[PDB]
Amino acid sequence: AENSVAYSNNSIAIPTNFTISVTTEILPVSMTKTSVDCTMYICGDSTECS
Amino acid sequence: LKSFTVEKGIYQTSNFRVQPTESIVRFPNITNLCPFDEVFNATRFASVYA
Ligand SMILES: *[C@@H]1O[C@H](CO)[C@@H](O[C@@H]2O[C@H](CO)[C@@H](O[C@@H]3O[C@H](CO[C@H]4O[C@H](CO)[C@@H](O)[C@H](O)[C@@H]4O)[C@@H](O)[C@H](O[C@H]4O[C@H](CO)[C@@H](O)[C@H](O)[C@@H]4O)[C@@H]3O)[C@H](O)[C@H]2NC(C)=O)[C@H](O)[C@H]1NC(C)=O
Ligand SMILES: *[C@@H]1O[C@H](CO)[C@@H](O)[C@H](O)[C@H]1NC(C)=O
Repeated sequence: AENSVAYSNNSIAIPTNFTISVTTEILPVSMTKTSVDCTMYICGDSTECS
Repeated sequence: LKSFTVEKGIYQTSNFRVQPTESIVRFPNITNLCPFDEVFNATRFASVYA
C-alpha cells in the first residue's frame, strides 16, 4: 500500500497506547542421521562382486 | 580401521565373516511327456520304404 509520512520540521508523532505482540519463529536445528554400507548396497550377498 | 591401535569410541565395522551358501534350482512340473513309448511299445513297426 502506498504511504506518505506527513513530515514537517516542527511536528512530531508520539504514541499514546501500546500493544504486546507474541510472534512465532521456527528454526531447524538437526536433520536425519543416516549410515551406509559398501557391499550391502552396491553388490549385496555376492562374493565375486565383493 | 586398518590399524593395530584402536582409540576409545564406537565404530562401524565392515563384514569379514564368511558363510557358506548352497544352490537351489526350481523348475515347473514335468508334463506333456513325449510319447516315445508309443514308438517303443508298438505292436508293429514302420515299414522299410515308407
Ligand atoms: C489502550 O488500549 C487498551 C487495549 O488495546 C484499552 O484498554 C481496554 O481495552 C479493552 C479491550 O478493548 C476494553 O474492554 C472492552 O472491550 C470490549 C470489546 O471486546 C472485544 O475485543 C477484545 C479485544 O480488544 C476481546 O478480548 C473480546 O473478546 C471482544 O472480542 C467492548 O465491547 C467493551 O465495551 C463495553 O464496556 C465499556 C466500558 O469499558 C462501555 O462503555 C461499552 O458501552 C461496553 O459496554 C470494552 O471496551 C477496555 O474498556 C479498555 N480499558 C479502558 C479503561 O477503556 C485502553 O482503553 C486504550 N487506551 C488507553 C488510554 O489506555
Ligand atoms: C512301454 O513299456 C515300458 C516297459 O515295459 C513301460 O514301462 C511303459 O509304461 C510302456 N508305456 C506304455 C504307454 O504302454
